[PDB]
Amino acid sequence: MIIDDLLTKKIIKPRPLNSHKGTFGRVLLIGGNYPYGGAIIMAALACVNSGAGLVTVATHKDNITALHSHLPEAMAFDMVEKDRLSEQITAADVVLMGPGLAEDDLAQTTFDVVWQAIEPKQTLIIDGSAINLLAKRKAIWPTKQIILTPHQKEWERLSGLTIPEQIEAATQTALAHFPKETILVAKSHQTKIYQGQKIGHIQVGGPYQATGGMGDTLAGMIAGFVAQFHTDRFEVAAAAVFLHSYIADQLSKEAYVVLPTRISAEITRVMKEMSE
Amino acid sequence: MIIDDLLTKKIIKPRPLNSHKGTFGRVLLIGGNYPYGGAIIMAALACVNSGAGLVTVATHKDNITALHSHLPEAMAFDMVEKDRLSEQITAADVVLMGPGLAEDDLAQTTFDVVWQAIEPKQTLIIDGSAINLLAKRKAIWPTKQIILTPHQKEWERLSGLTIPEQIEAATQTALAHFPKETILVAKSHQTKIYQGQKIGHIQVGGPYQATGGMGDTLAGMIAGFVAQFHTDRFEVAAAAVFLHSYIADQLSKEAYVVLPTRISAEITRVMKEMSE
Amino acid sequence: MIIDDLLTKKIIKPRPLNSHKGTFGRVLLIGGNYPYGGAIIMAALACVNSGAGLVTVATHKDNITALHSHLPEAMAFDMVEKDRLSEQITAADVVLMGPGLAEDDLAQTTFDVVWQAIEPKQTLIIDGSAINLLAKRKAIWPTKQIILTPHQKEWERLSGLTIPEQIEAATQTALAHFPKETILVAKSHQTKIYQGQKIGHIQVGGPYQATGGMGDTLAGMIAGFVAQFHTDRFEVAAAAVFLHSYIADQLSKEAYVVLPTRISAEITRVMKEMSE
Amino acid sequence: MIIDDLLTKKIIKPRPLNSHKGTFGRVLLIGGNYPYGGAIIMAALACVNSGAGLVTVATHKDNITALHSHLPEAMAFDMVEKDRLSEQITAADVVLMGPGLAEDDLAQTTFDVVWQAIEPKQTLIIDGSAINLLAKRKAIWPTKQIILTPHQKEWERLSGLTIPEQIEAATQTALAHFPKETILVAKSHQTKIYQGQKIGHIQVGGPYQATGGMGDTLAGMIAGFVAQFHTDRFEVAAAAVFLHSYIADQLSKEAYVVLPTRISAEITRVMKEMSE
Ligand SMILES: [K+]
Ligand SMILES: [K+]
Ligand SMILES: [K+]
Ligand SMILES: [K+]
Repeated sequence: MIIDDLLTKKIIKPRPLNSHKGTFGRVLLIGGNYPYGGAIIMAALACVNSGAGLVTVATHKDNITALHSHLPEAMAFDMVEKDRLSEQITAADVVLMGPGLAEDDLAQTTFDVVWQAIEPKQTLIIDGSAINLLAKRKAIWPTKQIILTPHQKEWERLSGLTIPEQIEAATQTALAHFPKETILVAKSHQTKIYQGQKIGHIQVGGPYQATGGMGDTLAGMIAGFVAQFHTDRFEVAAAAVFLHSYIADQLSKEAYVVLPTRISAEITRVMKEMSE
Repeated sequence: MIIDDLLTKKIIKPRPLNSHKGTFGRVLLIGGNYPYGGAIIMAALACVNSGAGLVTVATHKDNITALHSHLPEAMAFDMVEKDRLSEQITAADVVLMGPGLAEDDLAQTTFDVVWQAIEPKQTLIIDGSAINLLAKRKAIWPTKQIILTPHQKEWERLSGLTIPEQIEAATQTALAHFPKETILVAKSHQTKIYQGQKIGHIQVGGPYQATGGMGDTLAGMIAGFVAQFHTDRFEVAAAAVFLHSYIADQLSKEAYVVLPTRISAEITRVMKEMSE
Repeated sequence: MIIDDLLTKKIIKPRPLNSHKGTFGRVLLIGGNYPYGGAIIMAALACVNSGAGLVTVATHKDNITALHSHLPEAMAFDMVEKDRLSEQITAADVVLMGPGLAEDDLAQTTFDVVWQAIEPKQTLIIDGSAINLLAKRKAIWPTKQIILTPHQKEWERLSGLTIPEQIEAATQTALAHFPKETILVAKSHQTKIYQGQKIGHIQVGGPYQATGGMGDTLAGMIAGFVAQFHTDRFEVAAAAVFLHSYIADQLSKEAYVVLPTRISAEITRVMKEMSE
Repeated sequence: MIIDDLLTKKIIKPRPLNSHKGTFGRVLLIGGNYPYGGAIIMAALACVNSGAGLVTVATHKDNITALHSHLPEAMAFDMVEKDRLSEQITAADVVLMGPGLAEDDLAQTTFDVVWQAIEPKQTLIIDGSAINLLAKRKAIWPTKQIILTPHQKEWERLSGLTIPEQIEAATQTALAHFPKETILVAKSHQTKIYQGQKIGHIQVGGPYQATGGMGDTLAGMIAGFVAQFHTDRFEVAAAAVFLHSYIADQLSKEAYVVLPTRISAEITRVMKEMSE
């Protein structure tokens, strides 16, 4: 099936007048480990602009200033602070780990803190280098509400499929190995969304998106969507994926390359349009 | 009674041609203690944009750079610098303490410095976590010109009323326990302004405001209003509260969520309109 | 005499096609000493936007990041670096010392470095707290091309005149004590420009300018003007002073307060208009 | 021959729909050594905005925050980190070394790391102070795809020609001393592009460009062009040079000075127009 605007218009519902906060969810982002700070800033920017009720960032000490230059709306702390990181996991509804996390000792220590602190009611998004980190180890998943957002090569690491042999049928079968509800966002030329026996295709998107930080922005948007829209999780993530490229398509008419932060700036205006 | 634009148009008076500075007041903001830096940046942004003559921020050493990235208009120093903090209290007309202050040892040391340095002619706004700090201790108030801006839960801590039993009559009676002139801004779904036997209701506002940092922006605006408008303090704070949501209402027509910093950017253009 | 647009249109000449750089001058700014960093950032912003060929800032180590967040166009270094500060003085055509300099030991050490390194062909602008620093000491001036930009109170310190007795005749007579070519910019409600027996009045300006950082922006603009326009120095500084308030007047139609950084952003568009 | 829009329209081709990333190249920038941080930020800004697929910056530790304030899209690390700098050279298609590099011990250590790590398939741009660094030493070039972007004075250092005797014929003959494919961009009043027996002249450009950071922006643009357009390297660099001044010409109609960062902001909109 094809993910289009009508699906996205189905998900992006006008906000209930009464319910204020909580309803719109709390996300914790974990990443931007040296030297990949910008990645967590771009996911943060996307997440806030998508309408997450509260956004909290666990990042490198020396990257907090730059984050706040862009986004004072998001609390940020040193990810090495083990007890605060723990407290913040329990306060979060959605945990996005991976953008700019890297693979050093601090990343593995952190991965393992998060992995032991995740609760069953929480949504866990595993992005970028955290896919490699998930691959090195294994048996019980701390939640069933798992979203994977790997690159062509990172998904290879997790599933054992080379880029030529990452055909729909092969990716689909490698998924039946993770919990049934697991959503996979196969970031690619044409990104596809997998869950169980469902495959979603986006027709929107173009070469103006082939620029550094595009995936981080996508990760942030998916996190913001799942935080506030509690209906079918596959369609919610699918909508996030559609809108990301749909905005890029709009910005392309007047831009040779569409920059990740330029897409983030446009998010609410377009979500507003999508809500009618 | 209902706080509307006509009241706000009554407060926001065209500026006297002669009187330059001083008239528009000096505010000291104290907060943005690690890791809640963004909060003091958002209150600062609101305070300057509301037209405070001079804005000074006592904040965490490592948060000054980020503040100045947004706002070189505001002097900022390390709140641990006891003698400078003291000097700055005596130079201020309005002291806004609390947004991002936190509750650690540095926050309590600071609370107590401010509390002993406040003078009777000064307006004191106690926000966020400083409400909890005020709650732990008590007998003489250093000023009668007190404004409280607590969340549903923080006001519980101060008054002993649960969120179900924070009914108008109960909040009103719990106020008769603080000095007669004390203004309470009950930040809520529908924020209400209390002083003595007066209750102000705003009809403006919506769910697009249910995003992190919204209260900090409100605290900054109230501080900027009270700094420059010296008529009835209840109506001045009420106007600040109205305009905050009124701007959010305007920005909502083209935004699914209205971000705290987006509201700040619009303040003077709208105050200009309000002044006619 | 009155400083108006016709004078400003006389100074702001269309740029010669051939002459590229050098012609437009090199300014060194010295200030933004802790905790007054924003001041040097606002003077820097004004100076670059006014069209200075090259702008260099000697500032506090911990303030360079914030400066570059606003203005990567300007080189910045630690003012404690004595040998680099010296080298940079000799490379500069115009030295603006004072905005946010403060009065501590580092400020006095620096004042005295600059004072001994100034050359006769250089223009020296002494601003803010550097007026107090000039007041404490005295006999030979390192240049005759001196511009003073003090506040009502700072000029008192230098001349011995109280704010009531800073009447035109008294200020004029206190100037005949500094070298003949010295220009005084008496920043006030209505700023006036003094040199010898000349007094310039600006009619433009309003109460929307009574906000923190307004003087720093003026200091930066004067520095940028004198760097590139080598005709009569009194009229050049006068034009800078006029345009500062003229821009504020334009921005006031849609702004209750006009912020110093908002004026800086508009400078070249308006200078372009002034050049015809 | 004259470099105009028709040449630039020939180079800036609409992006292939399929090919996503890699095609658009990876650039490593090395510079922004203390205190010339802004220079690498301005080259970075230009490089990303020109459409480089991935941009990585090797810069001073204390300059990474400021870079990310402007550009979270670009990874940045401490250039003193020898093993990471090495790894990043091998991952890059284009290496731009020099803007703000300075000439101290750290710059020479770095120059020599890069010089030994460059591979034959890589394009190497030597800018600003790195021209002086290239001049001090000499015999085998690590690549034939060399672009030199020196100032009037830096090219003197390399070739032994004074500014009066840097006549077309003299510059042309001094080039026959570097590998045959070497491109020289003679940044000047009227910048000219040299390769072999070819000389390109731009007619666009004006005095509004005579402002600090203009060359850094040019260096960044050339880097972004060569990263994505793999046809004739002389024409590709020529186009980059044309567009830089062409944009400045457009911005000049409403700007007395055209600032380097203002040009960068406009790049994709204009490249989009150039692609038709
Ligand atoms: K809808
Ligand atoms: K009015
Ligand atoms: K003119
Ligand atoms: K074309």
